[PDB]
Amino acid sequence: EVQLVESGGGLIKPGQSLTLFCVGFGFNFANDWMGWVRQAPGKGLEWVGRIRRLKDGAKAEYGSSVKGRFTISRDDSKNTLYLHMSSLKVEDTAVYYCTRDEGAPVTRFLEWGSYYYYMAVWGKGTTVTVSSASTKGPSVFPLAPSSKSTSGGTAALGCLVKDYFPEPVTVSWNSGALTSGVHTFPAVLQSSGLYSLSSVVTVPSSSLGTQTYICNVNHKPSNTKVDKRVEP
Amino acid sequence: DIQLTQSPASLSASVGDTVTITCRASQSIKDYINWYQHKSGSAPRLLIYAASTLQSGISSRFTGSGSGTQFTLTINSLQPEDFATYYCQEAYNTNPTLSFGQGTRVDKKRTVAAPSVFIFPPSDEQLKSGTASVVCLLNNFYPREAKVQWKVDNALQSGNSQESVTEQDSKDSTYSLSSTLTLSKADYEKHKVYACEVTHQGLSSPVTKSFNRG
Repeated sequence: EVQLVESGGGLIKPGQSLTLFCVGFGFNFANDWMGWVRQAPGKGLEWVGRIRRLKDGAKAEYGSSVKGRFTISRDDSKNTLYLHMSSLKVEDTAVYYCTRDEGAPVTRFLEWGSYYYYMAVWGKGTTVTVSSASTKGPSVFPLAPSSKSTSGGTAALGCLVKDYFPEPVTVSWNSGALTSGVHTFPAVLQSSGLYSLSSVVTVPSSSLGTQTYICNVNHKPSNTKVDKRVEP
Repeated sequence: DIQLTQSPASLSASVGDTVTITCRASQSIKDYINWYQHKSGSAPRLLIYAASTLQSGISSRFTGSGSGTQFTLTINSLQPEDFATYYCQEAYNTNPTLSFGQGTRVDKKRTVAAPSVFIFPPSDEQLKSGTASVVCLLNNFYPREAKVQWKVDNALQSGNSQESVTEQDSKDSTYSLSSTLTLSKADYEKHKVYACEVTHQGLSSPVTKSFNRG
């Protein structure tokens, strides 16, 4: 029952400092290498750093992108691993995973003393968003069905949910009565630092102008709720 | 200093298939390679270390091979739980870099499906806000690869669009994609023709949806 649980994540502004925590359960924490890996939105995994066990001197080492700005520390008495971050930048926005690492000995004679290092157990991750944006509710615009949004006998319609911060927004159609054929896209981060997404649905062209379509947009961080009727 | 490049970037597989993912290292690193599996919404999982050593608890259907600069992860008898993104990682340097490959997506194979393509001009209400978003929708297609290119008055557009793609549908195994072109009201007011061109495997020729302002 080896378990790792990260916490401390959230919103923070560029230039500021933040500490992430990871508590380990079900293993002898004091005896292990421990570390951190991150994944920026839409990107791959990236190693952040590691710390050796206290018995071997507790040296911490870091990935190239974070050296000089982060410190990894440990408190074996509490089975807790820390990532102390400073001088944060927008590109540090990522999910941060805590890892229990191991080194397996290399058995080729000429490489004795060497080891294979790997991330053996990972936590589910804590999200850090680094941004100078302030809370802003979305503007909702219709994506109206017309001849240009018809394919065969199918019409597409939707809502563009633009310029909000922070995530997330939720979208439903007709108060949840319409789910068939709906796609609500993942949000993108725009150059402005505000998020945007669209939600669309495809329907028979024969349904237009009899059937009502209303998108229901909720943004809990601004406590805003918007219903937008979408007409041809 | 060590860079790992995986190929292909994406693979389609049916249950029972054998899938091969390659990792090429920019320099010789003996057998100092790890492989990980990552499904979205769950923690990454170690599969293999030392290029070929299977981690305890992992199915023997995963096999790692290679030494030097070329490494392979083979997934035999692929099972539904194997649809995921896979990463190689080097652990060669004494002063660690622990560089990862860029990842390879393995998704569920289905019959090729061309996208239905739709275009939306900006709403009148949005123009008043100072921005015009034009949206091109690619609906229910497979495989995931799609090229979407914008033209305004026959000029290629660079740097002013963003794409978003759904996860693979759990029922029909398709994807949908939006491409949104953003311009200021001032620029939308000038130009006349707006067009998105779509290239997908399910079509022998590209599809263009276009409109003229007004």
